Amino acid sequence: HYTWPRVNDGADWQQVRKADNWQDNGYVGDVTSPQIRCFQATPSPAPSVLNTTAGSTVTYWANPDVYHPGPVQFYMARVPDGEDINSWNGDGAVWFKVYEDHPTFGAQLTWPSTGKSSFAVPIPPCIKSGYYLLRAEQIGLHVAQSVGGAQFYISCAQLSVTGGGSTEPPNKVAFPGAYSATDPGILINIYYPVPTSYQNPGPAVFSC
Ligand SMILES: *[C@@H]1O[C@H](CO)[C@@H](O)[C@H](O)[C@H]1NC(C)=O
Ligand SMILES: [Zn+2]
Repeated sequence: HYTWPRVNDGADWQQVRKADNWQDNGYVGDVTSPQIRCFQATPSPAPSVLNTTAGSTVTYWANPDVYHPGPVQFYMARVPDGEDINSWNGDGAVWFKVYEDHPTFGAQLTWPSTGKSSFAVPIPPCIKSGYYLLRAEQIGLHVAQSVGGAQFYISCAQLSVTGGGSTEPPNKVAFPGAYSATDPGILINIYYPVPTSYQNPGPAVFSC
């Protein structure tokens, strides 16, 4: 139970759209629901935007700290030049993955997110300049052996990216749409038998 309330030096929900779990630190359990995107049953803009440049790093904060076993992943979606980031919600297949972590294999799985509050998110240096939505995600798999058991902790930040390139991320996906309740990385028993491989749900990470 944790939220993803801030980016860089900003305050709670300042550049981050207020997630529906800002009070209860709850999670999203239905990969077909509207909340799977930005944890908002009804889209609502964040009061501010975070300025950053392509090639730099954005720090996404979890509160208190990620403690359920599972992967952390980040996605981005570009706002069209003719739209306003305060009212563009990222409908359709416009999201591309920019980061994902992998567990370490042994008698039991260890995750590189466990106990961390600060996460370094790399903004591809080649993507086109413009406003973007940055989706933070952590999937808790401690009771994911049954359909609908995985627990999604999400939020979306509003960014202004300058100095980019002209490379367009291929195979973009939608939320909902990118995940299936039976994906091997979502419906899984991480305890027995201990997995020796792990397939992160969603598309491949985009790299320049
Ligand atoms: C962020 O960039 C915008 C331009 O889109 C600018 O208006 C704003 O002042 C910048 N924020 C600051 C002061 O860092
Ligand atoms: Zn929890």
